[PDB]
Amino acid sequence: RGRVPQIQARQINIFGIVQGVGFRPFVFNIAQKYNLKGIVYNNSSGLYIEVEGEEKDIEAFIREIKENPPSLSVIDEIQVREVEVKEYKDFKIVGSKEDGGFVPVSPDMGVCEDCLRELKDPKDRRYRYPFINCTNCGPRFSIIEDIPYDRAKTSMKVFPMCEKCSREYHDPHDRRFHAQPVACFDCGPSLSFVGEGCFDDEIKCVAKALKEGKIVAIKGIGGFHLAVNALDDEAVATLRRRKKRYGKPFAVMMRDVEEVKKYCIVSPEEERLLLSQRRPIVLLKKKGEKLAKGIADDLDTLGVMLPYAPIHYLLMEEIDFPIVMTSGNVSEEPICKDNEEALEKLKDIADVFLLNNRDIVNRIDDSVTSFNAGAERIIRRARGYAPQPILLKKEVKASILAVGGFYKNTFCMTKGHYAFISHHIGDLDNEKAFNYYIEQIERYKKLFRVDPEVVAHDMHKGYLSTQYAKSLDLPKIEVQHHHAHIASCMAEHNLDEKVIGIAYDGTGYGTDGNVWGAEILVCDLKSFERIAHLKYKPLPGNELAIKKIYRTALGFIFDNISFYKNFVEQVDSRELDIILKQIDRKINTAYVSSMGRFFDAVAALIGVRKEVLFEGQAAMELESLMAESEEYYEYEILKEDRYVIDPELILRQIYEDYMKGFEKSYISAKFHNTVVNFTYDLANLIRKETGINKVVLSGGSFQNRYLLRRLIEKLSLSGFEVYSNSKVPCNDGGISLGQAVIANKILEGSAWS
Ligand SMILES: Nc1ncnc2c1ncn2[C@@H]1O[C@H](COP(=O)(O)CP(=O)(O)OP(=O)(O)O)[C@@H](O)[C@H]1O
Ligand SMILES: Nc1ncnc2c1ncn2[C@@H]1O[C@H](COP(=O)(O)CP(=O)(O)O)[C@@H](O)[C@H]1O
Ligand SMILES: [Fe+3]
Ligand SMILES: [Mg+2]
Ligand SMILES: [Zn+2]
Ligand SMILES: [Zn+2]
Repeated sequence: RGRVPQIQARQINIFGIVQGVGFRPFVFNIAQKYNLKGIVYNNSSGLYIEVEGEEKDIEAFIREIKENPPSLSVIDEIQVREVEVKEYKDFKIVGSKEDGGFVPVSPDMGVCEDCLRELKDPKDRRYRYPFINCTNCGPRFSIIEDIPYDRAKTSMKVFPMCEKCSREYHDPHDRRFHAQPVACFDCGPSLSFVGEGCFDDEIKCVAKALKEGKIVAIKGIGGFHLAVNALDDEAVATLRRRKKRYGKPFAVMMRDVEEVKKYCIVSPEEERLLLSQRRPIVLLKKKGEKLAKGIADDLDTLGVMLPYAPIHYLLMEEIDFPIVMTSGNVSEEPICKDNEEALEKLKDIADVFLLNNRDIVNRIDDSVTSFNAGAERIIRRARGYAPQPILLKKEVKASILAVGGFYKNTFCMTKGHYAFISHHIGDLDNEKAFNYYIEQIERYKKLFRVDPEVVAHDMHKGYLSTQYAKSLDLPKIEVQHHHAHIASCMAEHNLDEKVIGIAYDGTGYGTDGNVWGAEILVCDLKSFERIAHLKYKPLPGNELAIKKIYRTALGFIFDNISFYKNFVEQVDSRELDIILKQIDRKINTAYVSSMGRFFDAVAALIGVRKEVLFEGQAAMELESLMAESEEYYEYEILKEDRYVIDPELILRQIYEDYMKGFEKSYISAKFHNTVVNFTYDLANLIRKETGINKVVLSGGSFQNRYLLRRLIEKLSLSGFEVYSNSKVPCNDGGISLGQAVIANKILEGSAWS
């Protein structure tokens, strides 16, 4: 009697990052709330739900999912179907099913506020538990072997739950209800300290070593890192000597935003990036108090991160100083991920070790990011970001592997509407880096069920990535480097039309046998036209000039030597003769149009540096010292087949300023403004010719905050719609995404079968 129940059934599939986020317990709880019966389980394509009940209750259930999905979920699609009623008697979370699809994998996540409260609560049984996590935080990618996500397919598979954790797991009122990684002191991983004898707890042993000025190798989420007191001058010097990493700045971990603000300017948008559970290193302008010498000498920025694992919060209560965190490897080798590996490879580097017995399946570096010109500008996309895919507007024609470049390598694999760009792999410069690259390609193919049908690669035949591409038994598409930079940005912004592409970087292989890197293109995703570039200058020695930048300067001034007397006289007389003869005789000489080399020529000419320890160092120092000015240098654009600007004419005025006694800061500002001004002028010329109003800025020179912001502002004020990289780097870390979407566009055209 009364209202007759009307029972309906719906099948619901949810796609995206929808596993390892506590979606199963969430669904269970809202299904109970709305008196629905049925089942939920992880399948190979995401999340599968069957619910039966009143239509009104099903609708409210769906609305709850849409309105407040789990915190770590990144839902891309929800499918809802009417199905027949089975007369389920209850609602249950059931076993996972492998049905042959594929599903995205969550990045590793920083400790949530609930776990942090429990960690610091002396009455909680997880008080000071170094591996505390829950459905809303902790390692994911780093410990996942396979999908559908479940404890048995993670390195927690060798840590069976104790009776207490199992009770929590099976208790619908517990916040760890069906939490796949649930563990505790009794059943979970443990720390292991190796050094000298210490009778204190492991974290305290680490704190003491750090206070004594020693180097600690710490097993973290993505691999090992080496730490020292960032206020300790000699400790930092010792770390640099032992790692053999002498120039590149060190990132530092600080306890909280309050501490960071003592050393850095922190905007609200930068504060948001720091505090994100993604927990990257964020590049921040220095202000106020100073860290030790040898952290970031001659730069105006510091790379800062906050604690991201429970061990960091524990360590922070024991020390009163920020710490260097640099990856645990000898310079130029992949980050160590295994205990045995670390103890062997870091034996002459670290003084003591903080190990643990939770296997790292997939090693991954810290991410490096920033906020500039109204958006996040990522530099190194790794822990906390990768392996989250870039969303494509349309499903792909077929799966493509894009092999990436040489510097800062990533590869990218497409499937469905995702571009799975890999985490940062590193400079593909040696056998160890290459072996690691190769293994990551195999692991991403397995993890995401990708079987590449076509391989995309750079035109540069010397990249190990290119050699790898050619080694495969697949059709190949070659992609010009600068075209790929522009396409990487187009991909993020769903652009698929001809844009004005400003591709500024150090070196990319051009189609005319020369080095490119200061190019203006008109391109879409399937072609490019080169419209403008810098007048080619000889670069004697090729790889030698990368680090001996006075050689780059000599190349830029080769045909007007007598003008730069003071500079040329500083070069050793015999070496000078040889360099000039080599240029003249075309011995080991490349011809370059390059914003990176232009920057190096300026830095050398005004005596910033004559030699550099790492690629781009001189350009970073030049940017860091710049003054506040609107002044700039005269330039000339000559139009023949293409528009060309001669950088040497600008170098003449720079050297004139230098001889007169102008401050380096002022000269740098004038130089930066000149590049902005001529680039703007070229863009306007091109718009007048073509009607094109979209401008894309990419290539590693746009890591320069000033160039990027000023050009975006100036172009925007003149009506352009301006785009630059945000989710992937404008440096070579982003190249694989551009290669992927270019090759994909070609596949769907008439010029491919
Ligand atoms: N102030 C700053 N500005 C720009 N980049 C910074 C920075 N501080 C740190 N970084 C970057 O953050 C990254 C930290 O990584 P590390 O592990 O310390 C060295 P790496 O580049 O991976 O090579 P290596 O491990 O082979 O020596 C480096 O690329 C470094 O240049
Ligand atoms: N702050 C900066 N200002 C100006 N140029 C920079 C800055 N940082 C890096 N660059 C330039 O960008 C280059 C890196 O460009 P990428 O596109 O990553 C590598 P490639 O030049 O091989 O294509 C560096 O070698 C340097 O020449
Ligand atoms: Fe590049
Ligand atoms: Mg490193
Ligand atoms: Zn948590
Ligand atoms: Zn337990």
